[PDB]
Amino acid sequence: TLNRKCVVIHNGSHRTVAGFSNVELPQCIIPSSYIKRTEAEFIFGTYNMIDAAAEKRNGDEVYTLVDSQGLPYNWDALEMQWRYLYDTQLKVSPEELPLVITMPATNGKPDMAILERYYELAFDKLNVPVFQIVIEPLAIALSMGKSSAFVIDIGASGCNVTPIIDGIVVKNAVVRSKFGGDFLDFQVHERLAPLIKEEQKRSTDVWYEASTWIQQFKSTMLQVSEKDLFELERYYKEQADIYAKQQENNPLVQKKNFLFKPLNKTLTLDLKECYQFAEYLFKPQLISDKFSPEDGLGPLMAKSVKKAGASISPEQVYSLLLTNVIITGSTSLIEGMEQRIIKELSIRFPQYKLTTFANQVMMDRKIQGWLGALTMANLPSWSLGKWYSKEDYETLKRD
Amino acid sequence: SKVIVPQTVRLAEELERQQLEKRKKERNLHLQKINSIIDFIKERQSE
Amino acid sequence: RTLPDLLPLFKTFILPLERIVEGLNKSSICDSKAMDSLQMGLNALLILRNLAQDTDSVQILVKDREIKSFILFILKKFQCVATGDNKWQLYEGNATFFNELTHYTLDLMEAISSYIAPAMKDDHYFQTLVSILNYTKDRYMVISILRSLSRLLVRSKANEESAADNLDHKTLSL
Repeated sequence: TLNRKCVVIHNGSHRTVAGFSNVELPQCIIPSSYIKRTEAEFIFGTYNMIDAAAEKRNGDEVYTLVDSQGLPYNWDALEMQWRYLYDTQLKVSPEELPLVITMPATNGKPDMAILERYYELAFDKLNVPVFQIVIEPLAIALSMGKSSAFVIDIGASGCNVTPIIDGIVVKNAVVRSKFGGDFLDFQVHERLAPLIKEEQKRSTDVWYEASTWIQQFKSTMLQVSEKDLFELERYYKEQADIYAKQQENNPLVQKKNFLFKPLNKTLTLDLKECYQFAEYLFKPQLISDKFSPEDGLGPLMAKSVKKAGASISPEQVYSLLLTNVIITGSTSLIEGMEQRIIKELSIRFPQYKLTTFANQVMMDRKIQGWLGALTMANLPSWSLGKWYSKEDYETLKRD
Repeated sequence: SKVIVPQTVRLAEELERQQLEKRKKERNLHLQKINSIIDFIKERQSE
Repeated sequence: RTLPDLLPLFKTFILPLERIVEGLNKSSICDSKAMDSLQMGLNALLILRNLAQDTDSVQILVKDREIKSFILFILKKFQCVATGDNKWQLYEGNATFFNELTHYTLDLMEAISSYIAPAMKDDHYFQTLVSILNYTKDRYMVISILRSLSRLLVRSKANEESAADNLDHKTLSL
């Protein structure tokens, strides 16, 4: 292998992952947001922010670095974050080592403008020697031994569906849902509000709650039902009637208990109410009358495959993609999720056999994007990736 | 009786006229390259 | 191909033909054993040509230095006859034999002309063929030589020095 050690940085819209290419896990996972506390001042890091957030001090406000595109939109802040990472976590001059960072799949447009802002940050400001940009869905797929794959990423910003054929990304078939993890935080909060008393500028408390009890609730209460929930209900009812009538147990009546710490208070949901939260990802027409069933994850996956079949047979691409389905993302770890994504895919494409792949290790999908970039950085040849040097920048600067 | 148009002669004529190398190197070269990256990923995971 | 070790026998019958043809510039077929050896050589040569009319057989023939050297020897003798050199002058009492010989050789050349496609600058085949082309009055021979020359220029560059520089304005004008 090569005589080098890279810094690997992944700026997700929710989490930021950083570490060196020479070890199996990242040195740090910190929030892709910061507190601006006021003479201004910028707080980064999971415990630093949760401490400051709990202080409940006026003028403290949480801002974000990554928009819903998965792309950085506040570049002055991003530099401060990178400085923070290099200074306090990796503890190395940014000038020494090659850098590997990620971008999300796009349709192609915002690409050049981004690349430029990265030149300015990597070169003008940090003095990085050289960097590679890997495309998240692509790296994750490669890290998994796959050159062609339908990559279904369910993160905080929403679902990102990306067909990848023979190492190439099909941009026009790239699809980004708007409903994911962060959406789930909103719904858990709005729904539980009356039991916990509670029912931008108030960003600090929203954030702190999202990062504390709401995060635990998601990891322990929510489940995704295997089949359209409204149907599951009608069925379970229809069956329940017969057990009852017959003599003279509906699974949705099981209760689940969550200790809510801030008030030392038990919150009990029935299994249906637990299934209900993720149902919105699949049938978002159930919150507002302003969402079409087509904004739901099932129709969306289908849409993106069909748009893959338009290249540039279809019942071949369909077959390729569907035998290499990759399910990934923090939110994809919610119990029942893989199976519903599968059921939802299988019924839009009955003629085909689906085979899906997913990291089964809890940690590794939360940071599978970073894991992907890592396996790119450990590729044995410099010729395997585009590596931008200070040169490239100079030459772009000409007219 | 002589065979006026042999198979290999016609094939070579058609090939030369169509040519008048880079494509073969690019296709085969890219396959060799993608394969190396793939064999190597099957190695990192096992490590 | 299906019958290997068939070509060695024909070569054993064909190389003494090379010696005889070298000795063909004077009356030298006085005996009946000489005539028998000559006729066996001619028959083996015709058999080789008839087989070379096929792909596998000509592929096996090309990978043989002896046959190519014999073809070149006969072509250089024909060139010596054509340019009217004083070194080797065919004795007309033997002309008949030589005639048949030449024809078979050219046919062979034609076939193998496809497998020596890029001919370099100082190629003896090309020079022999252009001399014979400028000399002969046969028509079968002219057409065969034209095919052989057009097949020896398949993959050749214009800027790179190739066999096409052995085509003086006399041959092109012809």
